[PDB]
Amino acid sequence: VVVGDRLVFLEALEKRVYQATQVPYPLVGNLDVTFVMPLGVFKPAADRYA
Amino acid sequence: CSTLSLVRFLELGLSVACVCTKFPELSYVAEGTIQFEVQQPMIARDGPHPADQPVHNYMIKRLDRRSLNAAFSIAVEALGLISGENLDGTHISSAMRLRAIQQLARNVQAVLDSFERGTADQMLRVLMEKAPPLSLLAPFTLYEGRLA
Amino acid sequence: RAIQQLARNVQAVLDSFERGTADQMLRVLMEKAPPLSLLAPFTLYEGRLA
Repeated sequence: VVVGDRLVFLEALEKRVYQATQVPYPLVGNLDVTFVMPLGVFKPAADRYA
Repeated sequence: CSTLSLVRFLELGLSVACVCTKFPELSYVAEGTIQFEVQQPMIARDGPHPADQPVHNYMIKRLDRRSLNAAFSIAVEALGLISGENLDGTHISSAMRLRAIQQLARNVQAVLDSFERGTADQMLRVLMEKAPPLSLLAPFTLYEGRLA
Repeated sequence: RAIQQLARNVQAVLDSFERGTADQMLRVLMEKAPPLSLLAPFTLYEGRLA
């Protein structure tokens, strides 16, 4: 396959290899994020408004 | 007078689903089976993970049992006309014998053809039992070799 | 049958040393590749991080 100006391979290795074996595929990554949330903060008198 | 359209199971497109073979001895066989052997491939491991062994596994499936049937009754009032016991020597009775024979032939024509539609229906009947819904299948193949 | 089993067994274990390499390649290439999102800007401010 051609992309940009280069001429590069394109492969999937789930069927030829890794198929019907108890080893997982190593491109299924694991992103990591960390959430935070304030619990009981109380806003000042000026910004309490409908 | 109407006609009838014949249908043959080997001219349908569905026939390519199953392998059909005569077995004139099926009426004697007990619970019949077939055997399977599959060998799974194996990839080497590195460092921390332990070395894996090649695995074999045999497995056996079993036969089902079914049938098909029809009914083809004929009236006595013309049954007697067929055999020739009640047939008298006239001209107004042979005209009834011919009618009775034609009726019997037209009836066996329909009953014998019923077994082609019968198989064309039985195939769909069996196929509609094994097939799991796709909604519960596509998200099942994506986690294979992992539901340990 | 015993010799046949040994043959069909060694044929499998010898095959393992091809998928093994095909897996080791991906296993080592994954540890070397930094994510693109964290790289595309890094290639825009090259030679300026002084």
